[PDB]
Amino acid sequence: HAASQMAKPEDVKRRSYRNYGLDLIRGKIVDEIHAGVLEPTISKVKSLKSALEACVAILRIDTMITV
Amino acid sequence: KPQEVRKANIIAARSVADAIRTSLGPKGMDKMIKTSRGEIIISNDGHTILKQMAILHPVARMLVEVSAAQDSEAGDGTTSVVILTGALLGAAERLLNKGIHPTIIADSFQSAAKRSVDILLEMCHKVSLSDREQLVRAASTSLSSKIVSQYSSFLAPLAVDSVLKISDENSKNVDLNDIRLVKKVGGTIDDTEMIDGVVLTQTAIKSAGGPTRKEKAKKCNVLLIQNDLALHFLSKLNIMVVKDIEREEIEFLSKGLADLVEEIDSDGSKIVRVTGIRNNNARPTVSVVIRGANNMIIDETERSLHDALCVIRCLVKERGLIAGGGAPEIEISRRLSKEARSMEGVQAFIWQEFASALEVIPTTLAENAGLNSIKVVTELRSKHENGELNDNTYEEHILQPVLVSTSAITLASECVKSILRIDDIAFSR
Amino acid sequence: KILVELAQQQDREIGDGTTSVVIIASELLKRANELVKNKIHPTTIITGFRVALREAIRFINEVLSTSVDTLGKETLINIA
Repeated sequence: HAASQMAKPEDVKRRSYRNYGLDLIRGKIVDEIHAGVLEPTISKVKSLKSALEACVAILRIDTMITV
Repeated sequence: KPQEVRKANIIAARSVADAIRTSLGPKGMDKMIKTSRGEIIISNDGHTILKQMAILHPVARMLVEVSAAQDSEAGDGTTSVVILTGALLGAAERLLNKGIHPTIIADSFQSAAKRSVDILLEMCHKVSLSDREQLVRAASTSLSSKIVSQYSSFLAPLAVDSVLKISDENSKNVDLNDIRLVKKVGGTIDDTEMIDGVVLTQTAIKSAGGPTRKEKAKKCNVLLIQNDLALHFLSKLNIMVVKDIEREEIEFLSKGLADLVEEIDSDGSKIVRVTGIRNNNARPTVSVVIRGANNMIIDETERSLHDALCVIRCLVKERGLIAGGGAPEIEISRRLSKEARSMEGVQAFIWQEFASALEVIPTTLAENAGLNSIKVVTELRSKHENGELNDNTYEEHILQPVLVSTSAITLASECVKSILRIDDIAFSR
Repeated sequence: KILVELAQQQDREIGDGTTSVVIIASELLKRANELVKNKIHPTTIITGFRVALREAIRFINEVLSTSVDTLGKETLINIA
């Protein structure tokens, strides 16, 4: 992914490709689009946004009062 | 050791102020409190923290009474008044080591509080209630702390037009308890009816025979009840009956309280409105009606519009407005530091410590916002020397009423006084 | 108990990815506690996440694409 974003803004590429995934069944690095693993955008956006919502409320507690 | 018993209460009081200090501002740190009954509540409001904290310390409970009067009078600053109270207690710790009796410490706070008000009014811009353009933008900024934003534009003239009718002139204290926020299920935020006469909490009779509407009603046309046969008896006499009146509204209706009495239901409400009381002794009590679909709508809206009425209440009792964010507290500490040489004796040293105790409020605002503590405070004394009230919060639409800053210092002078005046405590029953 | 309501929030709507949300929120708390020795203010940590969260969605929206590679390649074949 390092060399994939170097030529990305230049709008020109030769051996640089994006969307490199991880295939644990065959133990090799292949694109998840052709591998058959696809997920919707709504599931990923709401999962990342809600993950930070619960993390803020934890860091804001400096005191625990229990009777 | 009569003084050592009081010093133990001062240290316990400073620990409570330091806990609330982290909760100041919208970026402050929340506090988790677990009640003995099992209820788990959390929030940054200092009034709700001290209410459910169940403090068993006798002196520390004074902050609860001050926070209750802070919301009842000014309506804002319940968190900042606790920090200002703990600042005078921390400065008084070094005063006891020098052999200073708390009477001089308490008496000097009366002259320091009255002097701080006169200095604050010199830099404050006096405003009048006849200008409706200033009151709209004043209440709209208080609604920016809630989820409702685009729908808050129509809520600004609702609170402004209600106070101006009952403001008149030289009204002094204006009780907001007479203004009731009606929360009903259904509707939207943009749908609101003022109904300046009065608004009840209950519906009408859904049975047969009830007129539900009457013209020129008080020969009793309409009655209130705190049998099915009694409804049929009064139906022939053309007498409207409204039962199931809440006990909490009994004292409310005895204060504010007809040309026309009708029942208008937008959606599902089935509410009766009254207009044109025209009573000589009784004034024009207005009850605000709030409509919403979900329960979280009318709830968060209730606390948002209540704080907006408190800001307007401050302008009615005391005219003028200042910029918030600890801006005036910096210049007050600068003027009192130079004027401290005009005094003589032990009281002269108190003016120097009183100026340093006022800088804790702007310092906490810079700490809870992530900015450097000491670095931002140094920039306040630098910019406020050449300019006056120019730092820019006016462009950011941050306006704090002058009565909040005045009541915060006034209530702190009486709160710290009631502390140091207690030299001992014993079991009394 | 905050993670309990967080797990039920994803199940009542998306119903998938609840395990990945807990792991992300767990690592953020471990790295935030290490910044205490660095004198890092927690609000700056919170503000740094809110600013990066809105900018990360814009970067994700740039690489999003609909169903493609229908001619010359195969996509939905390897799913089944």
